[PDB]
Amino acid sequence: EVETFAFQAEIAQLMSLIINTFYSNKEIFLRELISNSSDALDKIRYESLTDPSKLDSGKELHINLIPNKQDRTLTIVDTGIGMTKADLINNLGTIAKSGTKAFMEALQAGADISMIGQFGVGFYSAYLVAEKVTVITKHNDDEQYAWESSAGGSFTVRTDTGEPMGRGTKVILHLKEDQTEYLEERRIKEIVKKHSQFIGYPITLFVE
Amino acid sequence: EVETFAFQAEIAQLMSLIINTFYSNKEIFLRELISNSSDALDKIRYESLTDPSKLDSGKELHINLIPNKQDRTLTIVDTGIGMTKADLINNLGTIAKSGTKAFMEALQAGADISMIGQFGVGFYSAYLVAEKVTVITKHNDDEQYAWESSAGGSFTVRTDTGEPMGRGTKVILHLKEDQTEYLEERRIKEIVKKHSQFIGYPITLFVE
Ligand SMILES: O=S(=O)(Nc1ccc(O)c(-c2c(O)ccc3ccccc23)c1)c1cccs1
Ligand SMILES: O=S(=O)(Nc1ccc(O)c(-c2c(O)ccc3ccccc23)c1)c1cccs1
Repeated sequence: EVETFAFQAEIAQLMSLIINTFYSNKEIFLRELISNSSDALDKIRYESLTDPSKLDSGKELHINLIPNKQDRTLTIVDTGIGMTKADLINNLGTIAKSGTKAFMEALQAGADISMIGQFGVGFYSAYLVAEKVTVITKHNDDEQYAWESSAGGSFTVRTDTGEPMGRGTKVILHLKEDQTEYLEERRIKEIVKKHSQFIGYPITLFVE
Repeated sequence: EVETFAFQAEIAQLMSLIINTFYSNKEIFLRELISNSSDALDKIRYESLTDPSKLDSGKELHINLIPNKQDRTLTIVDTGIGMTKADLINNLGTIAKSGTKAFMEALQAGADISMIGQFGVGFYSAYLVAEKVTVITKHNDDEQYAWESSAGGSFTVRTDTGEPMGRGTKVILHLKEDQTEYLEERRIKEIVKKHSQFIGYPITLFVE
């Protein structure tokens, strides 16, 4: 029912560098997650151009940001193309192995963590703020799966029995106890307006 | 043998704005083309992760920049995933219609042409420098096609009889007579080092 996998070695080293490096501008995680949502949305929209039944599983293309101060989670929901099980296992549909190689080389020579997105591995910046990240996802061609990792070199995959999502991806960020400012309306808005002003999809910040 | 198509109205307006707006920093076209090559390369690499026969049509993933001062062309070749005929007709595998809408809205309120890539329509910046652009392309699932446009509201598509490319895309830029500085070794290198320093594929500048 639950499958446990080892991260590839270079992805574990990336996750460790992100968890351990002293670096204060942690707010960039949101930009990287939202830009991934936008790319997934760009994809389903492209497919729908020539096949509108691709949107049978939901016509609206949007991003939702949902803070929950009780659970201490920040959730980013998009109704993009989503991921098959095979995508999730392969580093969440990314060429992460070679993206890590380039990113760690760039660091050694000048670069800082904020440039992570340029190497195609922005997702792992969630670990600047989250002790555990849970990706729920549903692709037209597959069933609904949950991926999960508290880092430490392994991640799990299970078919998800939670709330059906139609199509898309939900990234649930279980936040480190000192990172709860990202659950504050004030701070989220500041970040989105600063870093995501030219995303082509409505972004709705849920209030509690 | 030759099919002629009308640009969608908003793509023609984008092309016209790019051709007519007074704007001096035209050098950005190269960054936008090379970043498209990188994305096509990211794609074939991803597919190959789980199916290595995807690289039967060529194992090397690279970008070539080829100036020809005689023909007055600058060519950008990549061995990325390439495009099917259907992709080429649909605005070269992009959601160009809605990307134009966002880009022209951003312009009206602050933005400048250099941000074109953020709206997913970087390709059309080739018209800052080229009087005519010819895209040759080959995708594993289709035959080799050539797309062509001197703007003016129409583009053509034909199956290509030129030199077989295996897999990838060649963008041939027939340069405006006052834009020949982009055929100079000096200037190309300046531009690549400035704007494309973190592309994850070798870029080889051909000498004449
Ligand atoms: O080209 S993509 O595979 N687009 C894509 C497709 C489906 C998806 O569910 C996502 C996606 C999201 O929509 C949301 C979060 C993601 C986190 C890691 C990887 C992909 C995420 C992204 C991509 C992956 C990583 C950055 S862009
Ligand atoms: O997601 S993509 O469809 N990637 C992709 C796939 C195959 C390709 O041949 C290209 C591509 C190139 O490799 C080179 C030039 C292009 C110009 C316009 C559109 C796509 C170009 C780009 C994309 C299209 C436009 C910007 S990124």
